[PDB]
Amino acid sequence: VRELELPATGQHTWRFGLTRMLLGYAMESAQGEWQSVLPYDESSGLIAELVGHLASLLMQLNIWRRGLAQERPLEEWLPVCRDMLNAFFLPDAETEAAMTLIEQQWQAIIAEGLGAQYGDAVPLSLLRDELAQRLDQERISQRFLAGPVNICTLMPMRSIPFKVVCLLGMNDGVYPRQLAPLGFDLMSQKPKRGDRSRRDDDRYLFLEALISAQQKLYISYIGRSIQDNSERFPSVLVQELIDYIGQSHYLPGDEALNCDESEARVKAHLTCLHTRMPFDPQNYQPGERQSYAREWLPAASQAGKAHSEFVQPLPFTLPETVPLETLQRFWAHPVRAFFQMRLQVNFRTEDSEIPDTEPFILEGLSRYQINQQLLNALVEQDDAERLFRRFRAAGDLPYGAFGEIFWETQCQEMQQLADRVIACRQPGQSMEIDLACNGVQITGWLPQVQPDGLLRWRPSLLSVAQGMQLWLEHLVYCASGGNGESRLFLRKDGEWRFPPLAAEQALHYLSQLIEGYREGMSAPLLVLPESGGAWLKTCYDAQNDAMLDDDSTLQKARTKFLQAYEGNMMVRGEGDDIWYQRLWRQLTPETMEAIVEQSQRFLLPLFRFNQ
Amino acid sequence: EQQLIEDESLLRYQACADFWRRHCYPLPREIAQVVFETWKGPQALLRDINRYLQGEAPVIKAPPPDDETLASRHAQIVARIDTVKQQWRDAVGELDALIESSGIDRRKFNRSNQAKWIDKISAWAEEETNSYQLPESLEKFSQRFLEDRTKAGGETPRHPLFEAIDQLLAEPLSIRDLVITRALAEIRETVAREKRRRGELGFDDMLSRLDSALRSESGEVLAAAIRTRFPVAMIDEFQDTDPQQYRIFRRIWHHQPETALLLIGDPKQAIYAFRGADIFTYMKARSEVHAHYTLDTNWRSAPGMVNSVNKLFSQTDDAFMFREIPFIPVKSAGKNQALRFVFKGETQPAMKMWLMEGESCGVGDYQSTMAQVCAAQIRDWLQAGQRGEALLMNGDDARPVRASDISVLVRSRQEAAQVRDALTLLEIPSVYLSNRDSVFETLEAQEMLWLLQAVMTPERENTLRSALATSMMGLNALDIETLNNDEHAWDVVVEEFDGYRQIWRKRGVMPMLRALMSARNIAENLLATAGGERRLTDILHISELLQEAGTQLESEHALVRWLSQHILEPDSNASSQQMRLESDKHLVQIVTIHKSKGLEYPLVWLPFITNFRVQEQAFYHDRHSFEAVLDLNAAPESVDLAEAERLAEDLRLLYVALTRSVWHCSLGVAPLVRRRGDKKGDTDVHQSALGRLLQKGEPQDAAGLRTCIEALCDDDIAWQTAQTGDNQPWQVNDVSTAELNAKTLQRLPGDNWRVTSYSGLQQRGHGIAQDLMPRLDVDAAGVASVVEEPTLTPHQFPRGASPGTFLHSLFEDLDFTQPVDPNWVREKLELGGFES
Amino acid sequence: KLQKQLLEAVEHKQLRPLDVQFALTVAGDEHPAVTLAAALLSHDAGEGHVCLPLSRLENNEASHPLLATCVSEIGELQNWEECLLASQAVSRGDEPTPMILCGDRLYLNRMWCNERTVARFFNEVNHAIEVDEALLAQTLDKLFPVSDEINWQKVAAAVALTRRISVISGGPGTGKTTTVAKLLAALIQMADGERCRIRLAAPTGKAAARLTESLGKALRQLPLTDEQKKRIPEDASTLHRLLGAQPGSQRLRHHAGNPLHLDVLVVDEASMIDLPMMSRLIDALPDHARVIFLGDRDQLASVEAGAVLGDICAYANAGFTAERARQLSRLTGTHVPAGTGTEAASLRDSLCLLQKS
Amino acid sequence: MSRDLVTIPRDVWNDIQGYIDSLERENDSLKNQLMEADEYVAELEEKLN
Amino acid sequence: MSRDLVTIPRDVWNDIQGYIDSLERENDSLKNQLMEADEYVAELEEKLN
Repeated sequence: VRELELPATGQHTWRFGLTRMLLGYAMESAQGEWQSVLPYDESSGLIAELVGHLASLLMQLNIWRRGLAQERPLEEWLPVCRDMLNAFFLPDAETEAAMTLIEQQWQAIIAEGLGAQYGDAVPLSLLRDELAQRLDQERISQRFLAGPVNICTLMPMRSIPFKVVCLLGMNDGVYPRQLAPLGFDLMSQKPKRGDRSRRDDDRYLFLEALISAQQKLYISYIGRSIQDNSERFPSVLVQELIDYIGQSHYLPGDEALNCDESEARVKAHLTCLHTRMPFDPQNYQPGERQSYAREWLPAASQAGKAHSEFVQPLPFTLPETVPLETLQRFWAHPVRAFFQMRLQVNFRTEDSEIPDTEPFILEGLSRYQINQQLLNALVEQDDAERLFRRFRAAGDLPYGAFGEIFWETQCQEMQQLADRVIACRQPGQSMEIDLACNGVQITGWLPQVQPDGLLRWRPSLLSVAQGMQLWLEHLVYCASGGNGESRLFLRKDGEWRFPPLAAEQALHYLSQLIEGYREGMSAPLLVLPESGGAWLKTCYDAQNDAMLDDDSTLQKARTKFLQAYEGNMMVRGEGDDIWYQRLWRQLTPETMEAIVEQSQRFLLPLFRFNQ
Repeated sequence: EQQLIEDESLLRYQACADFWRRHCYPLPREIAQVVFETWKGPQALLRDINRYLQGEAPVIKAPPPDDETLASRHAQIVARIDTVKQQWRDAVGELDALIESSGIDRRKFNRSNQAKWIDKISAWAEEETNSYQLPESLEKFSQRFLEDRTKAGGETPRHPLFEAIDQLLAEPLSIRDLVITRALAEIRETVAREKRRRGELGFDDMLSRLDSALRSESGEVLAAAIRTRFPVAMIDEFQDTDPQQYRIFRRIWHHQPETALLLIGDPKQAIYAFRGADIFTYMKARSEVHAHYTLDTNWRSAPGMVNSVNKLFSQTDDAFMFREIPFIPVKSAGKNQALRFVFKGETQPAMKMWLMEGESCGVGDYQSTMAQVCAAQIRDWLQAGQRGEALLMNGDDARPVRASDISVLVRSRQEAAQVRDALTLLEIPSVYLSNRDSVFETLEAQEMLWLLQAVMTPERENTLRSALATSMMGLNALDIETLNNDEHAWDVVVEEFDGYRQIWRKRGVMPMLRALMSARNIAENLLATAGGERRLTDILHISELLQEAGTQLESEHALVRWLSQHILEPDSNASSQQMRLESDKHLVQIVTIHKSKGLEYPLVWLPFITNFRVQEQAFYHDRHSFEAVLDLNAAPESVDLAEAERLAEDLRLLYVALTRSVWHCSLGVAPLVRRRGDKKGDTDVHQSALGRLLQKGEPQDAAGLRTCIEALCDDDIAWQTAQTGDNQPWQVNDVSTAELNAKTLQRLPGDNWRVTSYSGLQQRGHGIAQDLMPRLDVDAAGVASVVEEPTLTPHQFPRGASPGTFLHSLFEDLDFTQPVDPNWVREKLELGGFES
Repeated sequence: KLQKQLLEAVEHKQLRPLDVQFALTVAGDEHPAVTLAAALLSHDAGEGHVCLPLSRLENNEASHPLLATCVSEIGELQNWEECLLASQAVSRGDEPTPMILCGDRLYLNRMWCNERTVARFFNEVNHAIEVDEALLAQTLDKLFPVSDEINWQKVAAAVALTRRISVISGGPGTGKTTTVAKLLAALIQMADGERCRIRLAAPTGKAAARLTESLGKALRQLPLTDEQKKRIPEDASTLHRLLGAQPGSQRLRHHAGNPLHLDVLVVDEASMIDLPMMSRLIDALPDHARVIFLGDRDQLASVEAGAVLGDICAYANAGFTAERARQLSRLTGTHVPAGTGTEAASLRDSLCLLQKS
Repeated sequence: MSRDLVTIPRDVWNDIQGYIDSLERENDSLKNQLMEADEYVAELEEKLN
Repeated sequence: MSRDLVTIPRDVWNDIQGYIDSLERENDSLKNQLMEADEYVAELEEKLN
């Protein structure tokens, strides 16, 4: 890093990561940072052996990059290449040939250098470029006449008789291949008999290929561009050939016509324009260009079935026991829960690309986890400096003053948030929940239950999904049997509050929740936590406990519903999601009405009991 | 000897990150606060200067001094704020008394409101000056504000502190311009240094190097040699030129004897400003040359079509709002005098404009209504063509109006989609043509990436089940549930994907995709599905590109990484990534205005020609100097010139779109308002290119627009109100399909004849090792551990193919009769690379 | 220079690459003896041993070949402990460090945490359960007909019921499964009205199915009521499945935050329970759960490196305490022998050995 | 690339337009009310002084 | 709800969101100003009486 003329942060490097993973193998992450590095929990156990192997690889690279940097005389560069091949590669039967070729080219370069007795120092880049050029110059022709069909380029002075001679890539500007003189070549300025130029070489290779064809000659070129359907022209040699063929010969029955019309008719008879796509039906017709590939025959016959709708009704039976975490994860996103749980389909890449540079800002889950940990540390009045040093040892925070500013702002916000949580916090204990609703047993754990009620704090903006989760927890708590009030604090002064409810009413509502889960497991529920939430908030009157049917109220509700669905430029919106896009490409007022009905049915008690 | 690179975006981002690391890291917290307030990260900073990094560097108005640093600017701003605060702290008592004494209407300036402001300013003054942010009440306490609210004929309050606030609030305080200039310079230098170190070149770099060489002292001999190389130079498409290109062309051919410089162009058709082409360069070139020639004959369109355009562009003195771009009326060809379009037995005018009803109209409603009307009119044209009532007539000859004749021109890709949907509602097939698109943006690229990730690892259930659920495969949820319930079918599918991976490893990428599509009938079901032809063409193009890329890659996983990298960030300027034509059939063509340049169409439809867009960035060209000027302060005086250039570009685009029509051109016009403040307020049609020509650059209302349209109308130009057409689909008679059968091979070609060697005949494991080295010692293979040698005995000599080849080469050239020479063996060992 | 010898030892497969990389990264700047000790400790952790005694570091007739080779580099050290304490890598547990020098032994942080957890669990976490002695005596008399002589199975059941955590030691074919069946039958009869949840676990599925079949055959021998029959556990599962071990990562489903939903736990063949699995099982258990372990002291899996039951049953040879001897005499209605001396009360009182086959 | 077009039910699109007109009317009413308030507060002030 | 569906470009949809959001901010601003005016006139009346 210092050699690259960049500030040495001492983190986000291979050495740093290796030390981190080895400290993780040695020490648990819960202990803390040893010499300002946080151990990595994942690299532990037998699998941790892999880490060692990885280190060995780096141990080799750092060794060679130091040695290759210095410039040495030509004589010293001889043992290097070979020593570099055995150290990095385990050669197999097929690899030894390429390794021998590399060693031979390297030896030849250094021998040609030593032949002139060059004693000055030579950098590595020179030999590297020389090797890269000589590797490109060399070509392989060992299977020219092996017995299969020969496919190669036009080589000068090589003319062999063949029964069928085909030519491809004869477009204008591609052939003849052009090579320009250096510009200071005295021979190029004054031509003389016996001089050789690549242009004349190719112009004579074309005649050699013309006269070498014993039985059949084939010529092909690109006449039309595949992208723009624009006309392209062939090479000048093919043009002269077709012009001579047209002028020399005439088609039968064209004697009456003049020379130009006969020439045009003859040139039109030999040019065959093929289709643009292989599945074109014109190819599969009796004629000269009938294809032998029956692979595209079904596509050409246009005999196929259109893609049916992905969603289909599925028979589902509720098990006797259902965990509480299952219900929470389902009610988190039912539309997604249908694909993720019932079909076990996860639209994610198996491997995620590593970020190219160190993090300069924190967004998404990386910021949310840090905010949650800071809030949990501030609610219990724990030292924030220790958590800051822990995050610094982890390396998530930005370097220098930027990380300090981020941490200061987050600490201010989380302190403002936790000031409310500290006031209404009492010591409690987690109690096991075992319940039976409509023949289904639910088992779970509720953390930090206090005699006052249920207290939860999350560093996120106010949303109806948090309200649904808190309502599920409150129903479980009341049905288990207890007197308490549910309170959930969120970011920017948001609060979800539920009063104590009777056991029978709690069972009644949890029965509806379980029925909703059962319906969602069969077919994808059309329940939107946020859009339907805004629709209900606009329609439902808190004072009168009734749903307003005024036309202006309905218009405002539809406006807010579409706003929460599509979203602004800044907020993607609830409608934008892979799972929602998989259901329908575009919105339908029938789908809209069904979503409104189901979301109202499932979310009405949330706004009814909210205080 | 040098190499060429197509894309430099990664180099730009790396240089920006390096500049950020170098500059922002050593900054103290007090300055880092402002730096973070201005930009969140290096990518946000690159997002601002990415436009200026490409191409020639633009001149910056009022450049900061080179010696100035960020800390010095911070200290200067802090000193200014401190002076203002110190003046306020002393003047916190006389202002109250002075305000009462001053004769200013208190209705504007409420005592209670004044008390709130006084307290807010006092609180701000007391606080330490950590940041540049200032209170709103300082604006209310400015001398100019007081002079505005003060009643006439009375004493005006005047204190030194009030004067200081006006001077301060006159210009915003920030550090953006200095950092922007330093970042531009540093990133340009770093990218140039990196490309010089690697030795690679770029298309812009070639022009830059040629210009810098010509401007240098060695430029004279270079220009002389180039001029001796080419005596006459003809530059086509001169309207789209850059300053560097014109500088080069002038350097070589200005005032040179026995040389010719023919610059052929059209100023009215300069619509490539986004690529970097400068019209002001053409304007500067026009003044320097004193010979101007024009072509006064139009050979493409009908006489009425030419007359309509000539009348439309002759309303104002300066149609193109520029004095250097005059409009000269052109004639019509004598052969084209007989051309006419006849609909239902009645001749139609050359230019027809559709006007939408209403006093004011939104953008979206206007676009929807015009798309519907255009679809209805195209359907009516197609039906009249099939019945034969509508014809295109040259002299006595008449031909029916087919689907290939009609064409619709749109400015953006999103619009094009709306017109395509509007045509699809009427069951009219259409094909979209564009110049700026990438196949990696399509969903097919993501689905192909998922399929490749699944094939690479078929053992993992999650990835394979995710790839099976893709829309490309064509499997519903019922099949997925059936496959999840049964382990046997799942194992069969896993074995199938393992065979696909074997085919990928052995034959290649596309040979695997071919078998995958053939086994599951992907192409058949895609062509059966509506709109699947575009998806199939995209899949085939992506397969070809994947084959080309995997040809030049080390491993198979490298191809998946390359595809993912191309998917994450796609390039639209690349010609290879451009989307191919959807279909070769004769259909209704939707082509962008930029691509339609240089082409002719019989019937042209412009549904959204009225819609316009205002630009906010303050980047313009000096009218006198003809040089590109960027204003970092973003003063309104520069935004006005930028808006003027934008309007001129819109006028040029309108001319290019209008000139395309051979027989008939239809335009959709309507009173368009961005934001309606008041109903009596004028419409924003004047800002549009067509509206400026219709209203002569004068803002008016919907009635005024309709009256101007009525006044403009003549035999050539007619107008009709736009109403939604009957939503009836275009009925096309069915066509019979003949039976299609592919040929079969009665004889199978035999691979019996071959040239073989003993090693290939016996040893199969060697593979292509014999091809690489013809004389390789293939007898010995499978090297073992030769780490250490205790006594360096011949048995401990390194074993393998290369040591065996070395041993053979030793005996090849050795002289048997003479005794062995130690120096010769030492030299052979040194050349081979072994230890001494 | 020590790095070259470590690489040479790696080439000869004397030491794993992971051990040498760990030693180089941790004790690179420290004394070469510290690096060699760290490498040997990593090798021993790879083998499976819990700790490395400092006596093994000292040159001996039987020792690692690398230690003899590096003797010149290390030279002579009067005290290994004093030199290690000075190093940053080794500490006594006051500060977080990769290696911990406990007494005469060297531990890894994870291994030391597991050892401390197991010790603290066996010492103090266990809490005695006081129940009615008359009902228990009647149930045991119904279970065991012969009351004239002291029965080891009755004492094992009494110890397992009176203590939360307990271990019933005995050889194969000595009637361990019958004793567990009697214990469960008595526990069910103790609390009929209250909800009872009995869970069964085993390190291997083979032993799990064997335990299920044997427990079924032993429980169908004695008649029980319908409600008592309902409490009988249905089947057992693998210990990895019980904790919900993810196939990819090492994280567990039933971690310390999420306790298991069980009241009584039985773990058959506890000899195959190594230290990490025991330390991970301890955390998942709640405070109201009583656990019983099955196995033998002389089994090879108990004396293998990393095991727990071998060192736990080692103190069972001393016998019960003086007070617990009288308590079990009052419970079982016989004369229970008392062990001589007092070494560990909570550990010796939770153990029982079945000497009848 | 499928986010180019947004599809809304015709009744829903009309409601959005209606909501905007009502907001404009409310804005205009608030403007006049504020003007009336400022005009009243100026007369009261003059009486006090 | 009418069966008819209206198509709008993605860029076109934004402006309406910004416009409606801007009107709400202006509305909220109008409300606070009106409350301050009402509070100020009432306070002056009490001082006058």
